Amino acid sequence: YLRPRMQFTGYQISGYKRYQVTVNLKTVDLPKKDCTSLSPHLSGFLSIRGLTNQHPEISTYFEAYAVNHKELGFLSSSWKDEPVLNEFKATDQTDLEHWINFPSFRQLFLMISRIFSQEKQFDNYLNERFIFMKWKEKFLVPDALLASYDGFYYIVHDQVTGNIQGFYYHQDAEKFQQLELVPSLKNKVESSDCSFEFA
Amino acid sequence: TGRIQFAVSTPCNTKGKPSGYRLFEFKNDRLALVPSERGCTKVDVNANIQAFCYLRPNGRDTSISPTHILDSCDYMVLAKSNGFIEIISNYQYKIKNGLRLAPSYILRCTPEDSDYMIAGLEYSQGLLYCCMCSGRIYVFVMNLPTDYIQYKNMYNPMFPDCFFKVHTHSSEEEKLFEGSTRYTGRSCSKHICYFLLPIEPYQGLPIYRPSMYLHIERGISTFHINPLDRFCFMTVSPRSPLFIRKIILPLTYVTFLSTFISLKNSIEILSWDNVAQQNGFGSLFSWISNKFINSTIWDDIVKYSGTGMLDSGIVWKQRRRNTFMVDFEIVEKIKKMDIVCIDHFVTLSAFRPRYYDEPIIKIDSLSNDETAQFKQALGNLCSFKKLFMLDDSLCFILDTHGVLLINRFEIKNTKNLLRNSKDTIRIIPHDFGLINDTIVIINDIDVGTDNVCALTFHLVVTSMAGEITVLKGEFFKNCRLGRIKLCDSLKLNRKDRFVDKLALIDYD
Amino acid sequence: DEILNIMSEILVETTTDSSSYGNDSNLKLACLWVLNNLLWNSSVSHYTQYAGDEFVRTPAAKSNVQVTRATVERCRKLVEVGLYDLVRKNITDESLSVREKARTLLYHMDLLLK
Repeated sequence: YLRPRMQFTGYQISGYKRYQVTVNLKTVDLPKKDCTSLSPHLSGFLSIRGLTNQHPEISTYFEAYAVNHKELGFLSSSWKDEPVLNEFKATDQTDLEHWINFPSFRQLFLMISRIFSQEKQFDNYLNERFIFMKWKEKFLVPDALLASYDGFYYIVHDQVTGNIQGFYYHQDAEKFQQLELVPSLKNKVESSDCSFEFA
Repeated sequence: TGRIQFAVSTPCNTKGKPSGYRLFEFKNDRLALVPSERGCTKVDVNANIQAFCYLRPNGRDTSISPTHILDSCDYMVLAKSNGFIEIISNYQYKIKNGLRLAPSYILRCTPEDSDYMIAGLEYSQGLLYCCMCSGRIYVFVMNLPTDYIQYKNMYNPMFPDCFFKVHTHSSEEEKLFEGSTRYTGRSCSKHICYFLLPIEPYQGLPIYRPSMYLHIERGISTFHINPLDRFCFMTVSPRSPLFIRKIILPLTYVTFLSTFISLKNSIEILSWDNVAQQNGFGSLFSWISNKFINSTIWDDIVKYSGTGMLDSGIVWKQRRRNTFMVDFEIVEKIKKMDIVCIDHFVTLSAFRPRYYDEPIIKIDSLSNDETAQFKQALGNLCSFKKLFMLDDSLCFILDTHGVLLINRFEIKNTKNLLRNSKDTIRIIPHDFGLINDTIVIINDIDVGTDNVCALTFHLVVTSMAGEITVLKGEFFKNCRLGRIKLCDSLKLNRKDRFVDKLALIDYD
Repeated sequence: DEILNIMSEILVETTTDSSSYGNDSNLKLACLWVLNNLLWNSSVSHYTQYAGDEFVRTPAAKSNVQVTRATVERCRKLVEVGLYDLVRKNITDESLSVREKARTLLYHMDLLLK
């Protein structure tokens, strides 16, 4: 469900109002056993449109990093001090709250220093049903030159049913805004595959 | 099985487009769009249907056509997003005969600040509550008989007594309130909006003001009226406890209302200022002061022209991991009430508010050859969406990946569900896909010894994909799984229209 | 017949039999996608699920019997060739994507056979 051309649809509860959220993936590049590179793991277009009100559509280009328990841990303290990775970091306490909200996180840790020490012995993250990651909107998609996306998303993705839940965090904003995405069903059960490769 | 009549709210997205509702029919085994001419397409511009409420007599049947002292008509009230409420009488007759569905009465939430969100619009015992998610509640007093009730999104072929619907502690204010505000009788100028006060100057229809206004400093998401006490209500917000609160009625407002009702019965009065000028007073308030207390409450009443500012008081509050409570409902256990709540990250809870503050029943982390299928079905649950109560014990929860029947009394082992009985938890796996609403209609119920039930039912589900789907399902006896099938579906091929919540009108 | 033999030789590869192709999951996913495309269409969906104008019916809700028996005959031919046991062996495969895709395909074939 994290193929390059894959569409997700859902809502978002901001304040008390509801918005319709669409996500179109572009490039998916998920690493393996060794990863000391800062190339983004996921990339796509996220568009938010009004559902209760007549709010116009705002669509953005976003990039995303997965959580493998070797280099990019659950808490934003094992993440290296880089200018590209410094926008995904808030606080270890805030990270612990926003991750303990999910039940799969708890079922992972029942099977601050204690959770990292327990995290050090986890298995391969691609063989586990649930994938935890962080999403960050980079810029505007139709014309970049022509900023209300200063926060980031805590995202959990379930591979078997392929659905996305998450929270949106920003310091000077409301807290705990939900996402709750689902794959977009097509109008033809037979599917054909296109491909591309960066040279 | 029988035809099903309902109405589905369709809001738009682009500006300068109407947002309204459509009437749908499920007949034989087909869905159909009923051709009906609704109101003029200028009222629905930039204002969508936010809430429905259907008022009809409980025991007696509805009227056939528009000289009876006892009222028997049928009412639909619609709550918009700009603070306007529309009351339409004789809904089913106009639907069947293809008449015009024009509003008959107009209600306004006058102490305000086109982006108002309705947290709730409910009716109980002659009181209409309309509450806004900013946390502000408006109460209207209606002139209706006692046997009128609100028609919910649920049909049950047997009618249990687990809800306090079919009928000492009241103070003096409540006694004078229920004495002065009684159903007079259907006559000229004796309509449903009799105890209301109009705005002194939607075509030429008079617009009315609320009777009571409240503002609490929390902000609410779900709201319910206590079926035991008329002036008691209970609210839930995300990441906040359940609150049960009570209306505090001063004697000044009750005396003012009783004297105003006597004055109106002594004498269509569209402007009381004209009557006061004809009576040589200049204002209705000078007239009622002559015909007649707290100074501040009277100043608040005369400042807002009839609407009384009231203050609420918390009588119950429930007692880190946050809570994202989606729904709840009040059930009599057969003050003997229980509160049953479903929480988004698959959690079920049950409270007894008189004895304890903590939940008396809590099932948490529900997702954490037949037994293999049961385990697989439980592992696929993601987020609870809808809750219904079949009986005082049965809970009918609708997730996005299935349907659950849970008997909350026969559960005896938390965190290990295999050691319980066969029929205490039953699951139907089906990918619903981010629902918005649903209409449960129980076609065939069969209860049996040791209180074990088997049923066949229908489901009306709207989704974020823009689909209206009617499904048929069945829960067996002494079987841990179930069976579902799709009867019909319709797809909305618009990029701006949505398929929002829907209200059941009728089922044969 | 040669393409089915190629598919059977791709799917039989495992951790200890990674000699002919190398136990690559992309080839297994492509073969499972071919097997999925051979057995999925609108008439089968309507048979196995069910019992402008602003509101249109879905293609799965709207001749279907001939297409259904043709698909069932295709499923019987696939069973007789011997790809069903390979699909089970891919239920018992290491990677998660092949596991879930083979589980969905096996459930669909089981429901078509009866």
